[PDB]
Amino acid sequence: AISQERKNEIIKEYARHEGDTGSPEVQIAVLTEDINQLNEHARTHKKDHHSYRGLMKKIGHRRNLLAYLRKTDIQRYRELIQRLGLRR
Amino acid sequence: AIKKYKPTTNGRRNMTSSDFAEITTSTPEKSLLQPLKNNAGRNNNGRITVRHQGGGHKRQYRVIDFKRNKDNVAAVVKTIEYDPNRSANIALVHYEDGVKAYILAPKGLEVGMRLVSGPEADIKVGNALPLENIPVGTVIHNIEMKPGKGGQLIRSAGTSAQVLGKEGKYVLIRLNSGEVRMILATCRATIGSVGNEQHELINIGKAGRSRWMRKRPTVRGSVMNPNDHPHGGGEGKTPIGRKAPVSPWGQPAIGYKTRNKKAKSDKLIVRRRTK
RNA sequence: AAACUGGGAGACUUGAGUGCAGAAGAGGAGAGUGGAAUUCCAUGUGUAGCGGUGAAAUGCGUAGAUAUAUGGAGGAACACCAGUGGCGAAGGCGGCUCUCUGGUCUGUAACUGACGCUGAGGCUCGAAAGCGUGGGGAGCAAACAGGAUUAGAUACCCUGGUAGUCCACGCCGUAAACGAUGAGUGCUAAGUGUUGGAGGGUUUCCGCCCUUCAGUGCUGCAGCAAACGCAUUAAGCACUCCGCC
RNA sequence: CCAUGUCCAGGUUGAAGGUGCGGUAAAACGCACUGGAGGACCGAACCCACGUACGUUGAAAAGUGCGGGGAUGAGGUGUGG
RNA sequence: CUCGUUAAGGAACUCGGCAAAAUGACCCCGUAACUUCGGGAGAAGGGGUGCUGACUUCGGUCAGCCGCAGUGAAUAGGCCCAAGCGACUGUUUAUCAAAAACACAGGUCUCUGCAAAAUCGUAAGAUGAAGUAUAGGGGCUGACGCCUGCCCGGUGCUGGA
Repeated sequence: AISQERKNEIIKEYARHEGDTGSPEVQIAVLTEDINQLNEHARTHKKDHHSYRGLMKKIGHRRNLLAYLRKTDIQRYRELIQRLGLRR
Repeated sequence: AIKKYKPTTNGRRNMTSSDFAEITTSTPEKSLLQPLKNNAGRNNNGRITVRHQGGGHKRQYRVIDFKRNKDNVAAVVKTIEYDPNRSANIALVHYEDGVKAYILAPKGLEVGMRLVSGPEADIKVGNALPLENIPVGTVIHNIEMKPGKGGQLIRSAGTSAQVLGKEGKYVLIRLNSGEVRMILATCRATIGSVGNEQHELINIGKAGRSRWMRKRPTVRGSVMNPNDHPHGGGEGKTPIGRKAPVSPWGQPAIGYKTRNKKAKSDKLIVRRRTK
């Protein structure tokens, strides 16, 4: 839902080298922006059951990528989840 | 919203109350209160002319502007308050000269608006205008019936009327209750519907709370004696041993009509709908 | 002992996702708006029927019906377009405009580097009918009343008619909820339609020929089946995980 | 019924809301601490009058003794109407 | 008449356990069906309690002593299992009836467009109300839960011409 300038704005600060659109940092940060905006839209339109499906699938994708990042490098994982403000 | 109590005593089980969330203060303007008395239903002569009234809580009278006569000077809205004498809420208003006034609070009034009160006023909630200058299909409250006297008609909590059409020197209105009517085109009204409207859903809950409001209890005609009511007497519980149940003074009580048959206003009433 | 399965340190790009450039659509939520018709109302003209059936009757009508002309009021459904067409995980989705929003397809080759598949228990959604609170109510219509038919008719047929069918918010959690065909992945003849793309040629090709992705139908071979039949959209040849007899 | 005053020893319980912790994608939610609602509870003064014995030319033209009910309320009651 | 005690039995008394007797304070342990999830609940049923010394982390616990008996006097719930009526707190026949009667929060029908209907009064004037249909009067029913069938011939009420 975020514009195409917000997206590049936030993938230019979780990159690692240049040209770095992959790298699970980028993907979970952009997914976090999406999930926040969709939560807003749901609070407003709470009987849009057909958009809630997409919300839930984004949440599944993010949790999966987090599991991957943890199982391979705990330092990057901790530093991220501090920087991004989650892990309740 | 409506507040629901938990059933901690038997006198509490199914009671509800108002949240009082549109109210912003609890200290009224001093220069606008006068005393009252609680007549309790008694006359000039000292006699009960209306049964079932008396003895609750003490009240001071707030003066309201039902006329709306100060034109071409804006007024700002400062407070939304509690009135003990009506069921709508009330607004304290600052004119720019520095006159203060109270006003009935319509649905959706925010603290800070600036209301205008003449023929060149706009069509916004709160604004008051002569009926000539209001289009067809605007929801309206607080309606004058004579020029310069004050609004009389649509005044209680959550009520409204609507403009239907114009003609020579009269405007057609559909009032609350559904009656259609004619009103002089030089009278005033204010744009909106009256405010606090959940008021209808309150459940009083116990016999003491309606005693706090100034109501005394009511005995049914049929457990009286034949010298008190037409329904009194008989061995045991009895049916209505009559045709047409009646009041304590005769006068049938289901379906029998009581308005004046030579009313000087039957010229102006189109389409009686509900009484 | 060191091939395989498991563990540890690495490395790779085909699976899976991301970026960049494009495409189609009754996908969903909110708010307004349009015309055709049915009903009722008002007014003019207008004389004895109208309505209904296999035949009749009940019903409405000389307090002027039906018809016919002009004006208002309200509700619900959206003719032609319209198609073995499109979209959605399913239930489902068709007048028009705006706001908010989910998914799919195609090309490319910046990027990450196996991040994948399935999923007991758990959650979410789920036609119609039904239940609760408060609105709305034109047409249709369980229950019910009246007329017929029959041996009888607590039916089928005719005249009426209440809940309901509609909106907001809660509850219910079931259907022949069906392709009576769980999901993922690879492999195995051909012919012919249509929906959305991408390349090459001739080139007004933008209308034609060829190739190639993803949907949706028809015919048909190997193979399978107890027969019916199925057949690159498998019910064929094989591996993984769940449900069930 | 109206106006204006005044009275209710002492003890119990633990509603809404609030603060901190956990449970979440955000939440329903969970647990402590806080808080002090109510024709709430127990019980004197005070207002009542359920049982019984006595009294019945009474101590009294309606009571006494021993037990009973309500006691922040739809409460008691002084003064002027 | 008002008080105190009583062998053995223990409601056999009487219209009826009437009247008496029994329970009674504080601390600890425990506590069922049912339910509107608050309650029921002090449910029921059991244990401790004086004095001296030592330690007392603090609140108490250990050792010892005495009597038939330690809240040694006075003051202070008996409880349980079932059925009818009324939801509940409240009110009532001053002086033979306190209740299943009245009221009540909730339901429903109906009247009333404001100089409202209704009521006091010959009228003036008043209450209703310094209110305005989510408001005010009248009749019935009486928390809450599930529900509330058939009849418009008669009589009232409303509309008609």
